[PDB]
Amino acid sequence: GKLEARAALNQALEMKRQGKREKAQKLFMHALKMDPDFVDALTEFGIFSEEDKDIIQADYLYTRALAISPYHEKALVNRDRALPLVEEIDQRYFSIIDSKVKKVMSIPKGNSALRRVMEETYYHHIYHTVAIGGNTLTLSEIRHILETRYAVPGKSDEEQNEVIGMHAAMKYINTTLVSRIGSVTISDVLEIHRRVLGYVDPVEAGRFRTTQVLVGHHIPPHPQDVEKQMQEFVQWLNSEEAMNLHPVEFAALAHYKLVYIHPFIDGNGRTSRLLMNLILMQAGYPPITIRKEQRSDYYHVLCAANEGDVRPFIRFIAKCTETTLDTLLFAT
Amino acid sequence: GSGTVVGIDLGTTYSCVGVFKNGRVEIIANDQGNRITPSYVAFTPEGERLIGDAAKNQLTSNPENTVFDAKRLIGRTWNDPSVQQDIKFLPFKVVEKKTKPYIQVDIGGGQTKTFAPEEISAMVLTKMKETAEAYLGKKVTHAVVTVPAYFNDAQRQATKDAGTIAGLNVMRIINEPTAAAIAYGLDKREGEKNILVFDLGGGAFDVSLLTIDNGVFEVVATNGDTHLGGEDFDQRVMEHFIKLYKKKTGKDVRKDNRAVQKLRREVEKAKRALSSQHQARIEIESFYEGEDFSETLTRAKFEELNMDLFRSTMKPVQKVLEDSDLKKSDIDEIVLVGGSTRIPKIQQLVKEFFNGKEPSRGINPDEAVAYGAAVQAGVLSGDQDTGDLVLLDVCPLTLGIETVGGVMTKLIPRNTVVPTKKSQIFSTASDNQPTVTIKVYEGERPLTKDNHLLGTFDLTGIPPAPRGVPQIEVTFEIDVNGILRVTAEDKGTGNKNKITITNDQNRLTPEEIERMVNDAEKF
Ligand SMILES: Nc1ncnc2c1ncn2[C@@H]1O[C@H](COP(=O)(O)OP(=O)(O)NP(=O)(O)O)[C@@H](O)[C@H]1O
Ligand SMILES: *CC(=O)NCCc1cn([C@@H]2O[C@H](COP(*)(=O)O)[C@@H](O)[C@H]2O)nn1
Ligand SMILES: [Mg+2]
Ligand SMILES: [Mg+2]
Repeated sequence: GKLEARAALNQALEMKRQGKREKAQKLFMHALKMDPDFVDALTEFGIFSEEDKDIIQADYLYTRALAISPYHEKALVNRDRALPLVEEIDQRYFSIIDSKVKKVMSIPKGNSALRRVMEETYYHHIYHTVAIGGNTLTLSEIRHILETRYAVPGKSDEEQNEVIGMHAAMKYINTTLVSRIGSVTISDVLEIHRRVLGYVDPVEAGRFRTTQVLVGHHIPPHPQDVEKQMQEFVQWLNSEEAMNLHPVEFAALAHYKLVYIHPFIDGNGRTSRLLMNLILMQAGYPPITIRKEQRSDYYHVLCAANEGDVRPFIRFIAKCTETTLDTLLFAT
Repeated sequence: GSGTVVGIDLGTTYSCVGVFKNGRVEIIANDQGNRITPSYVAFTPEGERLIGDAAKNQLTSNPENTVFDAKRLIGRTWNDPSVQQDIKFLPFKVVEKKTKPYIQVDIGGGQTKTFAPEEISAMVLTKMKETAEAYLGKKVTHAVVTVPAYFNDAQRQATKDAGTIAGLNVMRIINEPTAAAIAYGLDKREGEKNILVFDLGGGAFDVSLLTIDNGVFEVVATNGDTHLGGEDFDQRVMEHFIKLYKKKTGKDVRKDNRAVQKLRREVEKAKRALSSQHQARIEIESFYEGEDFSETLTRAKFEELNMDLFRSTMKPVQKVLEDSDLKKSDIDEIVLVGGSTRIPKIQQLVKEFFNGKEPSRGINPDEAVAYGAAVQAGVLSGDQDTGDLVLLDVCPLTLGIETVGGVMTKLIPRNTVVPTKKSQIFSTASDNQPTVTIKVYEGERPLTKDNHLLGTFDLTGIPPAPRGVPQIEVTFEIDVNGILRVTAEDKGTGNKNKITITNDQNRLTPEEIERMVNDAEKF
């Protein structure tokens, strides 16, 4: 009941005054469980979170209270104070990424440690990018198909056609588009999807969808507007506004925007993740890995971006970038 | 509006109603001036329905049409080993209906009606409702009803159904030790204290460890037995004198309901005396075939017949300390509640468990649960003299899913603060599979064969797709009442398809409950 929520909020504030923050945390949580729309509890919980310097959580609670009460004064004031702090937190984390990416590229490429890790990381990227969608092929089975050109008995042809399609897509990007000085065109995007879905679906591979499909509760553009939306997308690519963006933020936005457009029947996620790393590789960054285990988190930040806030998605891509940089620096 | 919300202790053997009104909590006495009413229902051969003191006072002369201890049958199935074992020990007829134990009695005139266990408890709650209505001078529509802390999902839902049939909006089912803790902290504002509540009554047993703090009640760990109490203590004394009477006279009074129930009443009376005396006499004239019964029950003999049960009450105290990662020195006060805690041997075992620490005295152990239910009832009604009472109660049982191999995969662990939500992705095993079946279990054992089955749910409406492709997110929410609600939703992209869930719990449907409500309104 909602009457019980006010009591839990009063005790939460009472326990905060006495320094019993762990108990106040539970009482704040219980208040919001009794009334998820408790404007006072949402606002006071944000103040509580901001005291622990968790400004990202505080801004979420403030915004959640303002969606219910758009003119609530205490939430409006505290959200304004928290907004520069959130930007500083995101800029600080980007600076930590730049400290690690300049350290991994400082060593010469001829090092046997880097080249050995980069070689086995390639099959890791093929493994994680298909297994995050449901592919059951193991890493050793994936390496077996690509290196020996022998099929694996007991494994479906579709899962093997995905791996081989991804291998042809990465080899095309790594040897034609990464070091290319020119801009990115629509024909490049169609050529990557032709490689990705070429062996799974030779009919739809390399062409946009002509029908309006749905992506959950997310509505992609109409089919007659896809090509216009794609032309405006690649126009946002190679743009001075995008170059001024941080490489991680630029590669993350291009990832989501391509998923947002959803130009193909299938292979939209695989194509967007390839475009993400092509951008990172062009900026000197190593290709990052969105691990198979992060499937649910990958869906959550995508769903959060489809519902107004793409910053949790950018932070997710950033955390994936730091994770692969830490494993690269682990070789030394 | 909600009117005046009352607090009702719906016990296995004894019920009690109280209200928080005019800045204080009061226990309300019934029409016979008694602060506590037995959970008894009887039907006279003349056609008169009796509830409470009158129903119990005629048990000996009408044992077949006298219903009691229905709390040991609510929320259970016909194949329950506890149910089948209790049939041999209850003088009234219990038949199977919809795989559930139903009570069949004679209501006079040769006509026999069959009542669900929820309908029997509804009559007891009705007597408690009318007791408060006669005191307040107005109709009572809302209430807070107590349940044992270790009640499972089916037992909790059945108790709420009993209140629905009694014409009550059960605003909250409150666990007994939590209610007892409220009664302990009503007059105290002493900061953070660790309390161990020992609830041993007529039919159930609960042990909870709570962290109290000026109106905040935080249950850290709970554990007990819903089928362990004073009724089992009386049966040990009953079975002792039945064998003794067979040894002296050669008669087997086992099949005589009138003789056995006479012995049960006098055994329960002698047990109460042995809490303050060392010897008690049991006299029953015309006990069997005109032969009188005359024996003496010693406290030492009563403790001897129940020493295994008395010692077993220490295991839940050990489990709540292990789960809470607390030692005996961390407990600030010990609170004994329930009628069976008046037994000197019980108080001795609890005291010796805690190295001689004296329990906290002051609250009547018979009424402590009823006091806290009334205080919580006053809180839910918005009473100007209740305070910011907040209950952070937990679930007693671990909710899990039966995976391949009969493995108990934990979803919501025990002692998890309620309300709580838990979501998990489920998929299909075969191509174009339209239905996925999930089996939920309650218990702490590693294999689901040893745990209690909560229910089997089926997720229908899945569109044709290859195996592993569907992504159904099933959410398991335990509400503030401790009752589970299962929902499913598609999470894959494309057309969001509705996932309908059906279960085999075979509980009382709303159409069956409305029939029982109208059958109760005809009185
Ligand atoms: N002085 C006493 N000595 C021993 N046993 C007693 C005494 N007074 C009451 N009892 C027993 O205590 C029980 C009633 O206590 P109570 O706490 O109301 O249990 P309850 O009503 O059945 N609630 P519950 O058992 O949790 O469902 C009965 O079994 C009584 O026989
Ligand atoms: C809450 C919410 O927005 N959920 C949807 C999240 C989401 C997922 N995608 C991408 O779409 C493809 C699959 O699309 P289906 O219509 O076939 C997949 O790559 C997935 O990552 N976009 N938004
Ligand atoms: Mg009782
Ligand atoms: Mg009890």
